[PDB]
Amino acid sequence: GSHSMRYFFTSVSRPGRGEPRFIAVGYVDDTQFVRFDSDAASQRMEPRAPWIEQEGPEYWDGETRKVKAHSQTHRVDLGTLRGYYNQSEAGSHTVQRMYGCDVGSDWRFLRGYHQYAYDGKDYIALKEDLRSWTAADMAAQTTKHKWEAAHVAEQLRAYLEGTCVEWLRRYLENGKETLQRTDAPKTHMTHHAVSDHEATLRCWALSFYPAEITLTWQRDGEDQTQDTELVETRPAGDGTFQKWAAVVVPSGQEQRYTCHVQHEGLPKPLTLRW
Amino acid sequence: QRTPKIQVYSRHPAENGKSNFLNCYVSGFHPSDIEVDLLKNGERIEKVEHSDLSFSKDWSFYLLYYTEFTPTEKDEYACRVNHVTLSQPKIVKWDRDM
Amino acid sequence: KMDSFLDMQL
Repeated sequence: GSHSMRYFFTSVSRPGRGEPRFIAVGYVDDTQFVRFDSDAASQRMEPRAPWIEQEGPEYWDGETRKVKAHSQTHRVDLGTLRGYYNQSEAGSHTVQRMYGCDVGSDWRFLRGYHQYAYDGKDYIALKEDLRSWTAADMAAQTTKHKWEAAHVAEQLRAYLEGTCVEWLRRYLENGKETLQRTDAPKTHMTHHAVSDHEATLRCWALSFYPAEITLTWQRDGEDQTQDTELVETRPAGDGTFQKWAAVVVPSGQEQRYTCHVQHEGLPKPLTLRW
Repeated sequence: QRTPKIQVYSRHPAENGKSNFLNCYVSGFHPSDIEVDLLKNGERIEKVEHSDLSFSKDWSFYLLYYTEFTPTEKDEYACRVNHVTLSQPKIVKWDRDM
Repeated sequence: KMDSFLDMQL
């Protein structure tokens, strides 16, 4: 089983008055652990998981300083991109940033990322080799030329392959009671009559962790795409996730249909039949 | 300009007379500014909290709005969502079976 | 823990 640590940053300009809105969040897998809201009264990096609260004053001062610094470079970025694109000063724009590392089944480094977006579209991204850049347009090419001359990639590479992996493993251990606990989906099937001739079978998957799951419907041992509906994975609000898959069947033929569930918490795939 | 996907549901299986949590998960949207209200028989619920802003792989945003409630046989719940991509507020009714 | 390298402007 693989693990990841991510940091997401969003900066939305306020042309009418003041400084831009800045929201930063940190994840370990599908568990959020830290936050920063420019509109909050504390103006500090705040804990969002019980296992991170054990970190000392040095950590919280270091993380607050770094996120406040980022809030200011993204304010500058919004101003620099408005100039590159020859945009109006009256409009509100968005700068997004994301970075993080993954550890493989062997528990060592798998891959690292560091990418940006402007108004919801790709701007610049660090490639898989962590040495080169992918620039989407000519405004981004200007950023690439500057970053390659400044040897920025090398500084990001040291973190992604080193410090990022080391701290992800630390968190995974300190929060093992929850972070390394796999919660298999609580499954059941419901039956709803649509008419005297047809019926809806709904296959439920509740209270699971991680979010990654596969729900498939089969008729007489083969996959069925026709007459099915599947909602996207949604959060329950307590840290767990939910999902369902339904199928319209002729009444009296429910037995031919089987729901197959795949999840990391299940040692072998689950088969449900009405 | 991406329009929000909306899902209105309960945290635990909906049972009449038992305390639960009403959720409204909004996702797949851009820009970030969005308005979401949870309704009880057409009226706005004052005590609604939300998750911290985050985004998916395609840069689109997601948020979870929730409130503590006690479902009954007669009371109807819904989620009212407004965004720049919408000309009118989009209301999605809560179904216990979905 | 966040990256301590902060000298990156677009």
